[PDB]
Amino acid sequence: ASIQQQATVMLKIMQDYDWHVFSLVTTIFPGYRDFISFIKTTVDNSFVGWDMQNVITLDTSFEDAKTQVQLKKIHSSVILLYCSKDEAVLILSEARSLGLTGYDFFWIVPSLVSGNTELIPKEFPSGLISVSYDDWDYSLEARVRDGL
Amino acid sequence: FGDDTDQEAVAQMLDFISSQTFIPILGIHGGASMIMADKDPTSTFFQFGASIQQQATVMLKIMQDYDWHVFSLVTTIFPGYRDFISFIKTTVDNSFVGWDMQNVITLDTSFEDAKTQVQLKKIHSSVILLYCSKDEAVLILSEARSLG
Amino acid sequence: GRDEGCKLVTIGSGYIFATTGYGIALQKGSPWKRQIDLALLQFVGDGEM
Amino acid sequence: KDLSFTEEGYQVHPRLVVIVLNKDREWEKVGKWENQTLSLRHAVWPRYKSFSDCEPDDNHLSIVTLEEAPFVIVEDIDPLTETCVRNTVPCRKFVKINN
Amino acid sequence: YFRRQVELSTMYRHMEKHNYESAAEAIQAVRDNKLHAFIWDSAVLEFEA
Amino acid sequence: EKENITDPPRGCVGNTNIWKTGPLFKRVLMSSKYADGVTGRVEFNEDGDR
Amino acid sequence: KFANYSIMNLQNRKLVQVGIYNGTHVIPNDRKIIWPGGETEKPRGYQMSTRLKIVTIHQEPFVYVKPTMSDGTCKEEFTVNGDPVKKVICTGPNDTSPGSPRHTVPQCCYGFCIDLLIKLARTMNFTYEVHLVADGKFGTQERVNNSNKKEWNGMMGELLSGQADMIVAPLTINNERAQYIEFSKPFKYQGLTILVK
Amino acid sequence: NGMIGEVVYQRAVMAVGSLTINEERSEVVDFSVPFVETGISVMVSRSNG
Amino acid sequence: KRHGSWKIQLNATSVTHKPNAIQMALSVCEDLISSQVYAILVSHPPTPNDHFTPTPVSYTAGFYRIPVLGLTTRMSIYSDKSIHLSFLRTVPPYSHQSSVWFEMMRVYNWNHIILLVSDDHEGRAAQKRLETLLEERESKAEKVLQFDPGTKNVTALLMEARELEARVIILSASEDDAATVYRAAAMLNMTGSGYVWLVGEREISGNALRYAPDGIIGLQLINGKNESAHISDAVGVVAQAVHELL
Ligand SMILES: *[C@@H]1O[C@H](CO)[C@@H](O)[C@H](O)[C@H]1NC(C)=O
Ligand SMILES: *[C@@H]1O[C@H](CO)[C@@H](O)[C@H](O)[C@H]1NC(C)=O
Ligand SMILES: *[C@@H]1O[C@H](CO)[C@@H](O)[C@H](O)[C@H]1NC(C)=O
Ligand SMILES: *[C@@H]1O[C@H](CO)[C@@H](O)[C@H](O)[C@H]1NC(C)=O
Ligand SMILES: *[C@@H]1O[C@H](CO)[C@@H](O)[C@H](O)[C@H]1NC(C)=O
Ligand SMILES: *[C@@H]1O[C@H](CO)[C@@H](O)[C@H](O)[C@H]1NC(C)=O
Ligand SMILES: *[C@@H]1O[C@H](CO)[C@@H](O)[C@H](O)[C@H]1NC(C)=O
Ligand SMILES: *[C@@H]1O[C@H](CO)[C@@H](O)[C@H](O)[C@H]1NC(C)=O
Ligand SMILES: *[C@@H]1O[C@H](CO)[C@@H](O)[C@H](O)[C@H]1NC(C)=O
Ligand SMILES: *[C@@H]1O[C@H](CO)[C@@H](O)[C@H](O)[C@H]1NC(C)=O
Ligand SMILES: *[C@@H]1O[C@H](CO)[C@@H](O)[C@H](O)[C@H]1NC(C)=O
Ligand SMILES: *[C@@H]1O[C@H](CO)[C@@H](O)[C@H](O)[C@H]1NC(C)=O
Ligand SMILES: *[C@@H]1O[C@H](CO)[C@@H](O)[C@H](O)[C@H]1NC(C)=O
Repeated sequence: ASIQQQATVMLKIMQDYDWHVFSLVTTIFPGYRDFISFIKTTVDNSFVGWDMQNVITLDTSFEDAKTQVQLKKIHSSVILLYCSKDEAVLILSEARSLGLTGYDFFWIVPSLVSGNTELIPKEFPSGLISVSYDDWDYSLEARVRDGL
Repeated sequence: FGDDTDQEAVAQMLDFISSQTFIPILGIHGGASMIMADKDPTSTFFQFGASIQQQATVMLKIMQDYDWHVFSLVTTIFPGYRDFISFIKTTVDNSFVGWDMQNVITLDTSFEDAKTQVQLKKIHSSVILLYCSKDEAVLILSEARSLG
Repeated sequence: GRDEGCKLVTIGSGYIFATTGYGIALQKGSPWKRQIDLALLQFVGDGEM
Repeated sequence: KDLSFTEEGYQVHPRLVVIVLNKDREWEKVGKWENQTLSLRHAVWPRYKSFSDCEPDDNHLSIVTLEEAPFVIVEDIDPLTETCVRNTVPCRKFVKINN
Repeated sequence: YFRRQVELSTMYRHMEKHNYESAAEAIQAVRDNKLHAFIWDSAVLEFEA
Repeated sequence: EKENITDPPRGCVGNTNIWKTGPLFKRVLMSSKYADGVTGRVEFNEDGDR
Repeated sequence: KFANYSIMNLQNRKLVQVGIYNGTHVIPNDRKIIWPGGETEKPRGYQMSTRLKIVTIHQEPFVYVKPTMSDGTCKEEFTVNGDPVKKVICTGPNDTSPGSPRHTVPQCCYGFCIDLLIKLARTMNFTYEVHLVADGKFGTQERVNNSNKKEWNGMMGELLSGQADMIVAPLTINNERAQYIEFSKPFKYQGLTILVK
Repeated sequence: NGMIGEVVYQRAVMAVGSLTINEERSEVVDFSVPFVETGISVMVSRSNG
Repeated sequence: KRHGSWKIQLNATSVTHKPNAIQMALSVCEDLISSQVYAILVSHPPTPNDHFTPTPVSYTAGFYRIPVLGLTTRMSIYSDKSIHLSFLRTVPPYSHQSSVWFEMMRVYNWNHIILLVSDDHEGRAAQKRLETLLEERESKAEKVLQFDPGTKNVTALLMEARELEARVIILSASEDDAATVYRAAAMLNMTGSGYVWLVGEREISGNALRYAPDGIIGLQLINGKNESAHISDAVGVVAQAVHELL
């Protein structure tokens, strides 16, 4: 799927669950300016009246000094993280260390943040919301057969 | 006796002399006149100065004359601090002004510049109140100049 | 206050009636009760009610 | 299977998969997607009280009320976008099939 | 101006039925008793009164 | 001058694990401030340009 | 941290160990918890408040205060419905402290809340004593001469000092009074208005 | 039955909506402070006259 | 032995009693400054001086902010970090006994308590700790009392406590004040049934043990008077802290 359709599906999930207070946290991991811009336009397109906390942008590897301030500005419910897989592990480990993994603090990430379903790393909350398409039901042999 | 250094415990030593020699001793200058915490009725030692509550009343009178209502309070465990913070909390509880008191920044030990930097970057008020020793205040002001 | 026809001006103002209020039912011994009571008195104590 | 392509090399109708994590360290397949609309299996969202080891959650208050006109105005969801307007709150109403 | 407002969404859900093209449509509709109310600028309706 | 000195290994023989101090070395390249040069005062901006 | 302590009993000028205490847990031993009175069980020393101290303010629709007839007595008078006015021998000051120097006498109190209190005494079996408040105020969070601390005066000040037991008055139920004491459910639903001519 | 049955059998925490105050509810649950002065009344025919 | 192959060595310095506390502090500071010490241990409980003042040693060490690890006293004037700057210890004060007394409230389900303290210095800290314990349950005591020791007509306050509706008597005083209030309690019916007597360790020593009512419940330290093993634990704490600092 595209990043635009996947963001549309994630905002459709948020529409179905009415978690109107949210945030948006990104690193410099690619496909991010179009992602943030699509989210900003879709909030501007919405008559729902979403509550969007400002976009947190992470530059490089953390010293846990400025990034700690950027993570402690987060007080919303849904946290939208867009980074790599190892950076997702680092940010979730920091949020677990800073206590930012509460029951209010939801986490919705796309497939490229989560990655493969064949390997699941640590530092993941039981309830980590994600959207991917690496289905074990629709088999890989069916995928390559459809490609052929 | 008038001291030239910055040690109030000298007067505490003089307090022990007031426990032993039973001589009325007047602290004149410096650490002999620097205010200690709590005297004794068995002690006949006396200083020249005001209590920390009276100087707090003077500083809050300055803030009343200038209407600098949004303020903070940065305190270490340097002594005379529980009565000072308690006096400020009761003055906020006895306020027709409506003093916007930001919560008390606390310092346990010398700064690690890891968690103390977080407590310093929570300051968003106008008046920053500091109550500590001399070189600790020099380090905190150098940190605040470093942290902007 | 929403009547179509406006033939309804009720009997007095609750003179000879039950004269109760509306409240929030909690469990017998819930810790929320004092906080909910203080919150309701704050909501009345500023005109927001 | 409508496996058509866009101008940027993306599937027109892909298979959107919505998963979460359980306490058993497994990614549970929860929601798929139709040709246009989202398919959600769990209408009642499970709260997942234990995201981690030490999480005492005593702030999820189960609340029931009764439909009365001057206090509890209950309407259907919007037919256009399937959305409660933001000055309202969501709810669920249990409706049986027949008697 | 009613879309920026935070609580008048009921009027937005009501007026979506009869969004008219021109003001003369609304003038003729209230003239033929099709409407019951209409929101408009002041002095224009002062002239049309 | 800093710690965690790691090296990009022989990734062409059986290695797919990425170099973890990649963004660290890139941030070192970001803070490259100089006042010497025949072309002039060279320094990288937030976009990594002159 | 976590100080092990010993719980000792004095059994007729003899120290007897009757328990221990961990960092957070009390462990009683197999000894007898000997009390100076009767049994070894715990004395539930919370009396059921047989005698009560009732304080009120001079409220004309609620508390009629009238001086006695001859000496500490109340005349049994009737209403328009033939109801005997169920009075009570209240004890109160005459006027304010600049007004009256020292004159605190028992007089006759009756009216609305007195009948409410007599209905309450009909409900549960208890005794009571009706008295009045020293000043003429309900009670506010008001400054005192030192300590940088506002305390309470009026009926609340006399109740929180332990001089009273139960305020029977038009209690203006707000957020400030509820933070310190518990309340009852309101017998009267009553708002605010403006008296003009 | 109803909200009282949901709170007493503890399938809910509290009831927010309009709820009267009587003896049996105070037996089984605990009310909060009242926030609105709501008794009962009688609506009749009450014609012009 | 087990703290590694670090090249540090140790040396001892110990000073005994003198009647003149001025020359006590003089010999102390002569032995502290000329030796460049790190840790100071005060170990004199059975002093004939009834003032019980290890103050000037801790005040001399606090002149350059050197932590004295005392072993004897339990007063709030030594428990304070304001005047005594870094006078630490491994002995608990009496105020934490109130926490144990709060645990007594969790033993017998007793809520309404009455507090009687003769002192004012430790009494304010005991009142603060007890009000913290009551705030943990969000309740209050019925009556608290602080006064001036020495007099004998505090019987009227005990009769006002008789006029109250709880029988939980919590007491915090020295030996002579406890003996005075026990004599008043015996002369005013207060040693009968229903009364709740729960005190510390100052009320079971001397004549306070003599005039105590039969059936009183009190607290006692464990290894409080065993002082050699207390020295051994203190030296272990000090040595591991010094190796961790080095
Ligand atoms: C999916 O495709 C079918 C035809 O194959 C169509 O009838 C259906 O409407 C599509 N689903 C939706 C709801 O878009
Ligand atoms: C079956 O459903 C229909 C409405 O679809 C209606 O008759 C009733 O709700 C059910 N039948 C009965 C008699 O309960
Ligand atoms: C179904 O019908 C019966 C007929 O008496 C009625 O009593 C009952 O309330 C109805 N409800 C159920 C059980 O669905
Ligand atoms: C290297 O970085 C890690 C975090 O990625 C940090 O914990 C560690 O202190 C650094 N270097 C070492 C081995 O001290
Ligand atoms: C600035 O321009 C001058 C003239 O060309 C030359 O020094 C160089 O190109 C540039 N760099 C600096 C800062 O000198
Ligand atoms: C204190 O006492 C018991 C028994 O000695 C011990 O198991 C435990 O560590 C403490 N209490 C608790 C937490 O059970
Ligand atoms: C009580 O006050 C009234 C006020 O007029 C006064 O007449 C009366 O003498 C006072 N009672 C006495 C005897 O002090
Ligand atoms: C009076 O009160 C006592 C308790 O002191 C109780 O036993 C008795 O039943 C009461 N009598 C009546 C009839 O109220
Ligand atoms: C002290 O309190 C009294 C109470 O009446 C008050 O009148 C006075 O203004 C206060 N201030 C002084 C003089 O200390
Ligand atoms: C240890 O200290 C003493 C002074 O207290 C002095 O003789 C010398 O520094 C050392 N001597 C011994 C006994 O090792
Ligand atoms: C202390 O004072 C009172 C004052 O009346 C007096 O009766 C007695 O001497 C003492 N207390 C007692 C035992 O009543
Ligand atoms: C209480 O003490 C008095 C003496 O003041 C004595 O006469 C009386 O018998 C005692 N009562 C009890 C309950 O023993
Ligand atoms: C103190 O405790 C230790 C613990 O082993 C014990 O050996 C010793 O006998 C006790 N008392 C003395 C005499 O030090």
